[PDB]
Amino acid sequence: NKAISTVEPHYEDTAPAEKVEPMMPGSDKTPKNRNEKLTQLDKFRFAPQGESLRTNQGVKISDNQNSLKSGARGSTLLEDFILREKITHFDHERIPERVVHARGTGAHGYFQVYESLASYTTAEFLQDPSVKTPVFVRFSTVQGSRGSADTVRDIRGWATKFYTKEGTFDLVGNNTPVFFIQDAIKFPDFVHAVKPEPHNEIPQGQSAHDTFWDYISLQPETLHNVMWVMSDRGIPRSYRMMEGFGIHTYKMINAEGQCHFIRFHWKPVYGVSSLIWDEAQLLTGCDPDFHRRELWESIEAGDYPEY
Amino acid sequence: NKAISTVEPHYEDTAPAEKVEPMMPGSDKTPKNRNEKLTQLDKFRFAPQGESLRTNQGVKISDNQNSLKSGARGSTLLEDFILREKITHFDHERIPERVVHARGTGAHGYFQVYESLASYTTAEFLQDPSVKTPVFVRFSTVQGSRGSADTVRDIRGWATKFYTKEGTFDLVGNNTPVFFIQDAIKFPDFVHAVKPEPHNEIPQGQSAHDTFWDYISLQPETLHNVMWVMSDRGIPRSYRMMEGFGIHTYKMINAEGQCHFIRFHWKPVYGVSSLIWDEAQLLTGCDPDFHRRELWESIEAGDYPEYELGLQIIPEEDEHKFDFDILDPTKLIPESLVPVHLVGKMVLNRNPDNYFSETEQVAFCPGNIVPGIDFSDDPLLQGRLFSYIDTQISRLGGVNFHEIPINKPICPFHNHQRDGMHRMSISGTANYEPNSINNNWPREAPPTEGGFTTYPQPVNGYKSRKRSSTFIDFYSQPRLFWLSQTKVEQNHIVGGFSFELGKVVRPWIRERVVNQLTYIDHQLAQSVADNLGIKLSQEQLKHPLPGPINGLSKDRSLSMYDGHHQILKSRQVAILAADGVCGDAIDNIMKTLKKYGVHGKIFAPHVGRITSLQGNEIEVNGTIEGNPSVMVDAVIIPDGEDSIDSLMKNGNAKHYVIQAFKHLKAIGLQGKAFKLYDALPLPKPDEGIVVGDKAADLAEAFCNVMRGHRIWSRESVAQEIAG
Amino acid sequence: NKAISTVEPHYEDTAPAVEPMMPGSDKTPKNRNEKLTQLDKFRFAPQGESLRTNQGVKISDNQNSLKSGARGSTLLEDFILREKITHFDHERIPERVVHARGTGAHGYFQVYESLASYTTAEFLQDPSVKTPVFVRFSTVQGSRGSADTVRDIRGWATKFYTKEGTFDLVGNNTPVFFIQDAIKFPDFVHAVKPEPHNEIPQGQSAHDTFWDYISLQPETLHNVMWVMSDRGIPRSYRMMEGFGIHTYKMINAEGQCHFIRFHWKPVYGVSSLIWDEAQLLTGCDPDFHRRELWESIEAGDYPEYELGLQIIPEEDEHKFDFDILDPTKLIPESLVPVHLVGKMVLNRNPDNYFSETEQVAFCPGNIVPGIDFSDDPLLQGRLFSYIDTQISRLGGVNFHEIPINKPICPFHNHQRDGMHRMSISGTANYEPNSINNNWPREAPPTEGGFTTYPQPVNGYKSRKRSSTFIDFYSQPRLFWLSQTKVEQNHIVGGFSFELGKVVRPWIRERVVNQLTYIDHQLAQSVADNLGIKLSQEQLKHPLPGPINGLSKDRSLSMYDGHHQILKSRQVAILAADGVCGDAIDNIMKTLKKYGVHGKIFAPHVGRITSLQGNEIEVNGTIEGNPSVMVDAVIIPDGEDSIDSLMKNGNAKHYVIQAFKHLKAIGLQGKAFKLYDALPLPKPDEGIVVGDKAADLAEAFCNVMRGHRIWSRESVAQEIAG
Amino acid sequence: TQISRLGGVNFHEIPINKPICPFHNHQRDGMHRMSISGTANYEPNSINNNWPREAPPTEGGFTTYPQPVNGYKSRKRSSTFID
Amino acid sequence: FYSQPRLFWLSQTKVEQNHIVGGFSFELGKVVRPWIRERVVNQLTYIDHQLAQSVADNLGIKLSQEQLKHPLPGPINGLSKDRS
Ligand code: HEM
Ligand code: HEM
Ligand code: HEM
Repeated sequence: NKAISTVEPHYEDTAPAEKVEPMMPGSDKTPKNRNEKLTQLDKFRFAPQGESLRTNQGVKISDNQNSLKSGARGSTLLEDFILREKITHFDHERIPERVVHARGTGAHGYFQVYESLASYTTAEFLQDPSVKTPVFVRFSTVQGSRGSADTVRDIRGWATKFYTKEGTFDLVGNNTPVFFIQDAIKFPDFVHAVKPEPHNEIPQGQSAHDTFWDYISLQPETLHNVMWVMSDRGIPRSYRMMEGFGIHTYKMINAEGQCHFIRFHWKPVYGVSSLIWDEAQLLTGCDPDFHRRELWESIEAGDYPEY
Repeated sequence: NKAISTVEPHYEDTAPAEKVEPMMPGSDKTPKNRNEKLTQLDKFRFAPQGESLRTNQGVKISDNQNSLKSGARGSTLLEDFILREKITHFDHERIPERVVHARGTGAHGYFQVYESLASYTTAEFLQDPSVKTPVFVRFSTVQGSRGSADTVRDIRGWATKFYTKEGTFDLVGNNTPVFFIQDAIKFPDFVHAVKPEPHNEIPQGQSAHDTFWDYISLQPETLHNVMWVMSDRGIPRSYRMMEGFGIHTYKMINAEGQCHFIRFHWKPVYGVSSLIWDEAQLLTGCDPDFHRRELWESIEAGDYPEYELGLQIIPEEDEHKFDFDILDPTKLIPESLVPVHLVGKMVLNRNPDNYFSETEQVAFCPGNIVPGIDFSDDPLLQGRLFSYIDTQISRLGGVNFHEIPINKPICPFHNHQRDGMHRMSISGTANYEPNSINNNWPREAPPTEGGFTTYPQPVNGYKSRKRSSTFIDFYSQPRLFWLSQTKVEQNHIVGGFSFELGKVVRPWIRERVVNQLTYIDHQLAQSVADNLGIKLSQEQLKHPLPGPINGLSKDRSLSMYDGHHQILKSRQVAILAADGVCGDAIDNIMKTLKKYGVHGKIFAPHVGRITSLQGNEIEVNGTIEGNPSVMVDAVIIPDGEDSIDSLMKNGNAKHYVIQAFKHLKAIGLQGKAFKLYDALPLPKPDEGIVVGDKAADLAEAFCNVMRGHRIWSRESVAQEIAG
Repeated sequence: NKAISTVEPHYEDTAPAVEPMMPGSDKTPKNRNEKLTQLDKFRFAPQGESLRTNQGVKISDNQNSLKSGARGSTLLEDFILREKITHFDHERIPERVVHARGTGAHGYFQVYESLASYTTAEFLQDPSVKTPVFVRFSTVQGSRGSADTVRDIRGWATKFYTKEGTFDLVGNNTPVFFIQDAIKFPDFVHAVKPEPHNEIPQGQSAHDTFWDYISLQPETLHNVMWVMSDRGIPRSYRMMEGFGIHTYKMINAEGQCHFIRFHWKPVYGVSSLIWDEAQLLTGCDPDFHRRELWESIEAGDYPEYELGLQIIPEEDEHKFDFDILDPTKLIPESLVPVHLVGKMVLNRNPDNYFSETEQVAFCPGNIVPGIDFSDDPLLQGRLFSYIDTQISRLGGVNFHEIPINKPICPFHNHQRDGMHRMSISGTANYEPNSINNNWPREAPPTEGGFTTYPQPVNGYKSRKRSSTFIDFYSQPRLFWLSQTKVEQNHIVGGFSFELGKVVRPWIRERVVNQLTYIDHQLAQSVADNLGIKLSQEQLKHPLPGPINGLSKDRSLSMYDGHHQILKSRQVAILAADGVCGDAIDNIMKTLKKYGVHGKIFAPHVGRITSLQGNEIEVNGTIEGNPSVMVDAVIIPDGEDSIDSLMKNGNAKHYVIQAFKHLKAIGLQGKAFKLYDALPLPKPDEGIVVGDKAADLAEAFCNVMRGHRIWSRESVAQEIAG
Repeated sequence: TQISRLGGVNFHEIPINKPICPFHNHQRDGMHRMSISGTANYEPNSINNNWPREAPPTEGGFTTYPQPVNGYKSRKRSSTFID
Repeated sequence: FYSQPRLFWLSQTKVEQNHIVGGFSFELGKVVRPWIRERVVNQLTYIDHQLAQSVADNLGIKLSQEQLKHPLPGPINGLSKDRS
């Protein structure tokens, strides 16, 4: 019988004969969407088709269903290096989540300047419109851990990694033009206040708790961005439909050595739109992955985020 | 200048000088609940009252508001060591989450044995009823990451650490009596399949996706535990209202060397109660911390989680007398065959002071046994014994995690082990055995002196990788489970399969799962097929069904609602009121509810106080907006002309009643409040709708209705209601 | 049956029916301090205790894995075995990236009189307070298994556990460093560390990449001169000086800033090995300095040092011919004298090397109120580095909860979590809060809250070496000119031996070229040793002038400028069976009268028999304790002893070697026969010959006061030993 | 031991440690994951037709030789070792 | 601390202003300690008087005459609201 076969090594095909479309790796769905960075990554990709299942040392595995035992009903033997390698790796899959912005989602793309900005900066990636500068973007919330829901009321992070010829440039901004605090020495204090409270780790994904508003009430410098996050800016409809801001003033230095003060903005081509609070709360219940899913499906459908 | 003063060193008071209750550390709210483990933890606690803010080196900080800069408007200097120490620590706060059961909640308590079990085991913590064994317990889901929601559809994990005098005993279980797979080597496969998918990490806290069901349809050993989690068992109302199971067969050894096969159980004193799926999902939206908050507040309210420890006890010679292998962890032992003997009680009565120090860092492992208990040849259990110590090497930073205060035993623990990261103990004697330079101390302990010995089980066979033929039985117990369910319980099972499969994109996976169901029961298979648009073939409804199990076709204990009790105490009730409410009715409703250990919470259109028609002020627990009906077990609306009319202009308030209705809950209406029920497209009051005018008498009959848990007979008409 | 029992559980006593080195709690429990008392809670006493797993479960059989039969397969269910091996597998943590090789001890510090005039620091306020310390001494290049007596800078880190904070004085045994700006530190270290292809050489700067970097970075030459000198090979950590190097600030209660440089001056004098001797010692006792310090604490010859300060008023910062903020410059004690302000005693060895010495964490950013930083660009980069390194070395940001690292004063703040969090907090984790009335609270400066001295800051954001830093040869020249002639020779010896092991000849010529800018005699001597012809232009390179009218400074010379203490030194007494017993007694009693330790080395261990028939306990064999491990050698009379030693190549070689290492050798009676039979020149001032043992030993002790017979060095180079 | 010495369970991806033959399986993640996987991470699977696949022993899939095992679970030194 | 919050508030449409009011009221309605809600509402009287009143209404907080007369910040370089 074939019930016996399911607990024996599986040497035969499992896909059905015949062989609306599911989310899949970007390599399977958009292999023609290319840039230099993606090409650099190709050499770390696998093609398992036809390949034998192996240990990390390259050793072919004949039986992925059973530990090695003293007989078919016996005690598991310490000499099952295959079991122990398989379980060891699994036991250590996890790495720490980001201390803020733990919950996030990412995509590849490219950046082009419109025309040389040589009047303001020598930055290579801002000189030649013909350059296709690879980017990778991670959108995120702020307060919640990596399993928390997408459509919470929160600031959204927006981090863009520009892989330029003269260096990697990161623009690590948010979806509002200001921040809560003025000096970095207060960041742990502010983060601790907004995070789940230390005794019980409640609440997840929400600033609606005593310690956050205790801090606000005692630190009025926070009122401006609080205004922002209590608006509907704090519940965007999609990462494709929010603005982005470096928040800080930087400096651009041109080839003459003239400095301009500069502030970075992203303006979405698909506009700026938000949920309403009740719908945003209900979405955390029925699709905690909504923004992550939306971005992934939008790219798969050719509704490419453009900013 | 008061705006300026906020950004300057704060040397003055901040609390309001007067100096209902917020949740708090357990030391603040229940200091009188004590045990030996908690006392041990006291040496690591702090009382900052009156203390200077300092660096980790003990240097007093004068100005916690500003970095050190070249001027008030300059660049930050590298020499600001206070800044960097503060930000460094912050930057490295997070440690890896558990690889499974990442989302969890813990509590302290104690266990007591009812009377010595010395006839069955030498286990110290089971020999003396006068002892109070400290415990720590972590409840958890399985699939979600640490920030995922509580009331998902998932197995619940249940880990109890017994701090015994002869060692720390870890009982590491779940809330269903079986597991999905038979051999440890499949565990990463099964977990990878249920976890979010690796390309996009979707979905969170949900088995309703392709890879999980794909694995299921190809590994029919999983069908029994899938049945449990598709049932309402997969959505418990409370960690206090769920059953617990060690799952595996263990051995107990008594002082004469006789061996009994055992299985561990927890039976809740507060009964076994579940949510219904629609309610659970909505609850992930409006309180993702529901279970965790509920456990924390029940302990602060003195509704202490209580559970009885049970043992099924099989003498060694009855091992092969069953119609399944008791070494098979996909099989349960029917309670009608082998009764659960209640041998003790555990009470969780004290919350942690710091969730990370205690709940995040605690480490359980099934390997952590004590003399008197031993392992069986359960091939899942055997592989478990390796993983828990291994995983903790990176989760908790090395091999010294037993020195983290919550993990410390409360008995001595001398050995020759040394070093490792974050070594806290200081050893000044010989680090090898045997030694003569310290007269070979610490010394091996003979068995008659309580030294651990393995029971000399016979071992015969050939080295092999092969599933035991006594294990090839994937369908008999899924059928036993299904036949044991009431019809309402079977419908929720069918609903679980249908909702989950409906999110599976690849049709052939759905087809193959339904196919598996045709080997468990034909009604089950057919009903799931219809919800999925699958026409079953004639041959599939001809698929042979498994026979009975040691004379059993069903087992009442397998059914939640026909087989276990519902308890009123600890439940929550929303009292819907606005300004102008009858003050007397609120008084008498609140008092009647509490007479039965039921908590009434007033929800109004605003927080603070509402004024009664008598002109008295009533403290409000929260807004109706903020506390929707899925958060309570039942709803009551008192009288008051101006309160009822306010609520009839409130879509939230009206939806409260429609939703509570659709979720089969008790609804109590006093006086004019019935005009609010009449205006909704809800039918004539059923047996779970209670109307009257005397508020005390109404509250009494209401409480009596809430004893049914849910109004199941209402399930059919609630399907048409638009909410 | 008895062989059978050795592989069965051990339930019975194994203890049997001068002394070894032991943990401090065993050997000096009466020497205590506040920090040692704090550590007691973490100490264990397994006497009478069962062997147990880490979870508290007693173990019955620590001899066997759980198997499928006595001859079977080991079972995965053996959790006892797997927990034991697992802990073993993860014992090792990363070694320090520099100063990996080190040794630690507890003690205390006392200020002589309040320094309130210059600083508010609490541990410098009250002469009656005993402030606990922990000190780690180290070399710099080698990894943790490398040898003690290499040629290297020595690190010197003192953790003061004060009532208002833990203060770390992280210094070296020389007053300058090799580089000026922290950014160069990884370049310099990579150059000195073993070369990256072959990881050769261990514990030596004598290789191409180090001298390559020296040759391109003349700022390094000052400290190179120190390490090429005999300062690079201290006799003992008890007998070197110590320096914080950087200029720090000291703030008093008025807010007045004094510039400050820290010093340790050893009570036991400043003494060094000689190169050939040092190198041999890495061979026969790679733990020499650790053992000697451990044993000096157990002997009672407790390490003692006086803390010194050079004190410079703020308005004098720019009055020197060098930047006091330049870490390659020292402040000559002839210009700015060192005021001795307090005393450190090291009086307790640890119980567990790993728990205490290995895990201790120092950082120069660990200051306390009353002290502040200067703009020394080396020191500024150091402040970042120490905390950051400890993140991976000690596994996270809670290393301060490791018991050796804990302050003894309170340490409340709002920090939380991190790996292996010991503390359990229950109050508000953010400031400002009201839910806990904002405790813990900021402390006003007048209450001890740390504040930074408001130094002015004027300039432009730039990457530039200060022009006042560009002086590379004047202090090397001053240090050269301050050495005695024997010390200059050993400097020349240091450079020539090291450059001798450089393969690429252009590196050696480039270093010699640098030397021609310091002193022409030095360059010429090194060049001759390396077969290098110096051009005439090189011989004529211009030499720097005096520094604030100074061309020598006596304090820069070990032997002309510092004292040599007889107390605590070690003397080998060579003797076999048949030795004169009264001679030994008389030598011993005399040595002891001056605090010197006599060690009997014999051809076998146990006891030897004297010609008077008495038994004498032996300290070790001659072959096991060669002459490089002692300060001097004495040979008592006794016909059978002498005859035994003359048949012993090692015993004969013991005398030849000690001679060549310029050490005092005492010979009683027939013992001179042994010296006379050897290929040695006639006795000199350091060969004490006598017939009376007591007399001979008194004279022998007097010769030891000189440390070495420097005048012997010329003929020593012709000795075949 | 190598989990802490080499920083986690992907030390096989450090170049000197890499094998020179293929090595597909369903392991994933862990600290410093270099390789980028894009197929099903569980076995059995149907969405990628169960590749990578177990290999029959006659194809070179590892197998333990079926040595007989007979004894009692016990911690004991074999008498034949006592020499 | 208040000019830019006020500038943000006055640049919002009426709907957007109501949603901002809902944000504070919903969030502050899960705050258990009453003095925290009252202090937050007290900060809002330095931003806009209506905003403070609408939110204090939803929290059962009676504003005082002293509070309802709290000074409001002036325009920002002539600007009182910005469409962006
Ligand atoms: C100007 C306001 C700030 C903005 C807009 C901002 C933005 C972000 C964003 C978007 C991320 C997530 C990057 C990712 O996807 O991986 C992030 C991470 C982080 N930020 Fe901030 N941040 C700000 C302020 C701060 C401050 C003051 C600190 C503390 C000094 C801080 C520390 C961090 C840390 C530690 C992370 C985690 C980085 C990682 O693990 O990779 N940020 N920030
Ligand atoms: C009998 C079926 C099993 C049950 C009932 C069970 C139960 C649990 C529970 C309750 C936890 C969470 C404990 C806590 O921290 O609160 C847990 C964690 C874990 N289990 Fe299982 N498990 C089972 C099977 C397995 C298997 C087969 C493996 C793999 C060998 C495994 C590996 C793990 C690991 C690695 C953890 C995380 C431990 C940690 O991080 O501390 N379990 N299990
Ligand atoms: C005046 C120059 C310096 C002196 C006197 C000095 C002294 C020392 C000493 C004595 C130690 C060993 C401490 C112990 O026993 O644990 C040490 C360690 C160390 N130093 Fe330096 N150092 C100097 C310059 C530097 C610089 C420029 C850096 C790099 C910025 C640096 C980085 C380190 C590091 C990373 C350690 C290892 C710390 C640890 O692992 O605990 N130091 N230093």
